[PDB]
Amino acid sequence: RKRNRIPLGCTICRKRKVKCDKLRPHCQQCTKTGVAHLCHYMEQTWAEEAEKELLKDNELKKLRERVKSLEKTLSK
Amino acid sequence: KRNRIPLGCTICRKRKVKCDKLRPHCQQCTKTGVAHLCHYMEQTWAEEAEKELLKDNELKKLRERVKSLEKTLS
DNA sequence: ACGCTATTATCGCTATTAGT
DNA sequence: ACTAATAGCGATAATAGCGT
Ligand SMILES: [Zn+2]
Ligand SMILES: [Zn+2]
Ligand SMILES: [Zn+2]
Ligand SMILES: [Zn+2]
Ligand SMILES: [Zn+2]
Repeated sequence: RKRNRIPLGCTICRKRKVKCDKLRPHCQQCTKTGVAHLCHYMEQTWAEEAEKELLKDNELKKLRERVKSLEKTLSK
Repeated sequence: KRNRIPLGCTICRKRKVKCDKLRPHCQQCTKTGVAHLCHYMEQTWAEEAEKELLKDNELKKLRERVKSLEKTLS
C-alpha cells in the first residue's frame, strides 16, 4: 500500500512510539531524553525520501572513491 | 522483558550521578576532568538517525578534502 | 561509593485513518 | 469491506541518582 501521508511527529518519537509535542527545531521529547541533535521531521513522502537516500548514498560512495584516487596520486 | 538502554553517559552511570546529558560530552564529567571519555550508549530507535548523521558529516568532510587535494595537486 | 525504590521509558495492544 | 499504516496509551520492567 502507498504512503501518501507525511507524519507530523518527529522520526524518533515515531520509532519510540510516544506522543510528540512536535515543537521545532526539535521537540521537547527528544530534548528531554538528550537526543535533540537527532530530532527531525519528514518533509516528503516515504517514497521520495527513499529515493533521496539512495541518491545520497551513491553520491557519498563515489566521493570516497574519488578521494582515495586523489590521495593515492599525492604520493604515488 | 524489555530492552531498556541507559540514556546518560557511561561514567555518570558508573558513578550513579545525574547526567546533564549534554553532547558530545556532559558537564558532569567535564567538571571531573574526563570530558573526552564521555560517550552514550546506542539506542536502537536512534540507529537510523545516527547512521544518517554520520553520512552527512562524512559527505561534508569529503567535499572539503576533495577540494583541498585538488589544490595540493597544483 | 552505592544500596534501593521513586522516577521513567518500552512495546504489546487498542483506535483510527485511509489504500484498493 | 478488508486490513496495511499510523498514533501513541500505559502497566510495569528497569534504570535513575538521592541520600546514608
Ligand atoms: Zn518528537
Ligand atoms: Zn524529536
Ligand atoms: Zn554524564
Ligand atoms: Zn571529545
Ligand atoms: Zn559524561
